[PDB]
Amino acid sequence: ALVKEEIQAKEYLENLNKELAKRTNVETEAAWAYGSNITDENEKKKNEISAELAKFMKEVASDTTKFQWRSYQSEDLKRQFKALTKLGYAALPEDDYAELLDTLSAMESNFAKVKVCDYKDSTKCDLALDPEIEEVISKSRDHEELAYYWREFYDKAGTAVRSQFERYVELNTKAAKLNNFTSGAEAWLDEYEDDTFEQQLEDIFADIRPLYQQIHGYVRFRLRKHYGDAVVSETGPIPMHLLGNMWAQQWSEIADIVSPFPEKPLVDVSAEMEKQGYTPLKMFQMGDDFFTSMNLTKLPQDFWDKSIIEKPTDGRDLVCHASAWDFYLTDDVRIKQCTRVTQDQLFTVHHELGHIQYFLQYQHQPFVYRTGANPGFHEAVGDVLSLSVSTPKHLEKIGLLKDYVRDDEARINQLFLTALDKIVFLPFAFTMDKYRWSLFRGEVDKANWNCAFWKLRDEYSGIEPPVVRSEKDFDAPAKYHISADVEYLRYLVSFIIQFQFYKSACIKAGQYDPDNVELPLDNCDIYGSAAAGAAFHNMLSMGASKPWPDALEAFNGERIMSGKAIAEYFEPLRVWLEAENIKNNVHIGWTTSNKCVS
Ligand SMILES: *[C@@H]1O[C@H](CO)[C@@H](O[C@@H]2O[C@H](CO)[C@@H](O[C@@H]3O[C@H](CO[C@H]4O[C@H](CO)[C@@H](O)[C@H](O)[C@@H]4O)[C@@H](O)[C@H](O[C@H]4O[C@H](CO[C@@H]5O[C@H](CO)[C@@H](O)[C@H](O)[C@@H]5O)[C@@H](O)[C@H](O)[C@@H]4O)[C@@H]3O)[C@H](O)[C@H]2NC(C)=O)[C@H](O)[C@H]1NC(C)=O
Ligand SMILES: NCCCC[C@H](N[C@@H](CCc1ccccc1)C(=O)O)C(=O)N[C@H](Cc1c[nH]c2ccccc12)C(=O)O
Ligand SMILES: *[C@@H]1O[C@H](CO)[C@@H](O)[C@H](O)[C@H]1NC(C)=O
Ligand SMILES: *[C@@H]1O[C@H](CO)[C@@H](O)[C@H](O)[C@H]1NC(C)=O
Ligand SMILES: [Zn+2]
Repeated sequence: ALVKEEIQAKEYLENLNKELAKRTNVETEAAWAYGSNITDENEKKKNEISAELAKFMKEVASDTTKFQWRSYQSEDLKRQFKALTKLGYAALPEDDYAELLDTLSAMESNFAKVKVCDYKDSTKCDLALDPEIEEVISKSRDHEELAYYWREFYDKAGTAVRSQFERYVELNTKAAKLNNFTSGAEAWLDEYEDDTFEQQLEDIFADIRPLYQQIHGYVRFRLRKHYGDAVVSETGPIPMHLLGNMWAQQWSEIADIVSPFPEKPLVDVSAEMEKQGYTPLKMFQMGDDFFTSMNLTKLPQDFWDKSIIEKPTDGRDLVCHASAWDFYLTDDVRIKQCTRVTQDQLFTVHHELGHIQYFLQYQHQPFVYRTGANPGFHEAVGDVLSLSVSTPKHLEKIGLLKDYVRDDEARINQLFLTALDKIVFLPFAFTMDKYRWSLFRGEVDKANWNCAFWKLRDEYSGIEPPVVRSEKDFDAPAKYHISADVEYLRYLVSFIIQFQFYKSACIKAGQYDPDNVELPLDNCDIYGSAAAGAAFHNMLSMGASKPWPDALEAFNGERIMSGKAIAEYFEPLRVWLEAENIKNNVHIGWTTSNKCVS
């Protein structure tokens, strides 16, 4: 009978979940050791343990066919069994899996080991992305210096890894088809449990796109006044090396030269952080404080004992790209961040601690449910708090922002500053996966792979390389997530839903009322709010036990991903900017880039 089997299945799942958590702990430890300390020995260990876990997953997927799980009464049991059937890369033959693992570590270690020569000292060749190159890209206003570092980095992080990336695409595709997905695109999209997810995002993006075009146009206009028309054209895509970020994904680093009102305050607390003696430890302690103030979970002792919150001073290679780690026991959670004392980094700390909080909130769940409601949910958590810490309201409380008058002009400055991160990012994030999906789906011939990347960056973001590129270059893997095989759509989802979360948290905190001029959404601080924290607890504790619309519903009663909230936040900016662009006869839109030779 199926009655007796469903009882046995429940016992089978309880044991297997515990076994999976314990086996994944071992894998995670090896992966942590490698990311903290890149050596051939640690690479070998990381990959061999992963191969062992993959072999066990195969046996598990095989064992699920012994249970008539699709016939069960319990939605919960069926959801767990379905999670176990999804093998991903572990579906590959033993040898193919080992090759993929070797290919993935080759790309990630290449990225992490990139060193360039000083622009002004051809003998000093130990400059790493974090912190040396990123410091220049964010600070220098010498367009030739910027172009030098752009070219050096993309050549070493991107082009060097073309052949490995090609084999990765091949094996990612083979794995997807062994799971009976059309391609790795569909394998990734499966995480959102919604067959209309792509269309939904297209629809949301199309609504926000006009505002992006206005921001793009205004930024280009302001850059022309700074660099001259020899460097920046009125009608062409913006040369990307001028945007304060290696990938032009966020433009907040050039706010000082593109801010709407330069005679009025622009929030940049990095200087005051240094003046007050801020350390990486203090930054993480302050993040911890924010979470506990909302009646959420305090960081466990293991976190403080085991985390790496400063770049090691020895000679060693490591992955500095900030990350948060769940070890699948109790309270063993960690961050590895090469923390610097800057405003941007203070947000990064809060982002990473958002992941940590999610880990702690769902650690009581069965193993298969110990992940986000969807990948976008995991990315949104910390950003919701960062939206609060970024407000003049909060920064004044912690004494990082002094003598600030919040008039109409200062408000536009702050809204614009926020948009340089939040709106600008949306087409960037969409293109990262639009590009990879098109390769996964076999829609682009190998001979056209590089210009296919730059074509998307042009079409969606209106940016282009500083120098002419061709199919002799391969620039995509110059972005961490592309070398590290990390799905990117999670961030596009996050940047939309984080405003749904923020708006609701602010309403719950009594910090936002659309009919009260004293409580605007863009100055909401949810610090100390138990009510906002309660909504987070309700949602985060669920993990992946229910489809994501149920997790959203637990937060604010809503079930639909919507661009209403983000548009509501930036509405005052939209009104001002549209008028300002008309006032200054600002050209909107761009001609097709000439910077990738087919
Ligand atoms: C991705 O899609 C793939 C299809 O494109 C799919 O591959 C198929 O998986 C099937 C397993 O679900 C498998 O079906 C079996 O076929 C056996 C004979 O296959 C031969 O001929 C094929 C030609 O079509 C060849 O391709 C093969 O190489 C073989 O030479 C059958 O022997 C087998 O049967 C047994 O199992 C069924 C179980 O079904 C249930 O059983 C319960 C009992 O507990 C019943 O209550 C229930 O009603 C139901 O019947 C028994 O019924 C039966 O008595 C036998 O014991 C089975 O039909 C198929 O071969 C395989 N390939 C192809 C090409 O079809 C992958 O599994 C998919 N991958 C993922 C990850 O989902
Ligand atoms: N200087 C900013 C660093 C932000 C670190 C983060 N890192 C990722 C790590 C992803 C990962 C996956 C698998 C194995 C190891 C690591 C994260 O924690 O989400 C990330 O990739 N972040 C951003 C995208 C981003 C979303 N929200 C943010 C809030 C602030 C800043 C950036 C972001 C990026 O594209 O760089
Ligand atoms: C880094 O790893 C090597 C071996 O791969 C090990 O001998 C060494 O102790 C590690 N270094 C540090 C600083 O932990
Ligand atoms: C703190 O959270 C607990 C449960 O996590 C809850 O019972 C308690 O009411 C919360 N405190 C406040 C002040 O709401
Ligand atoms: Zn993240």
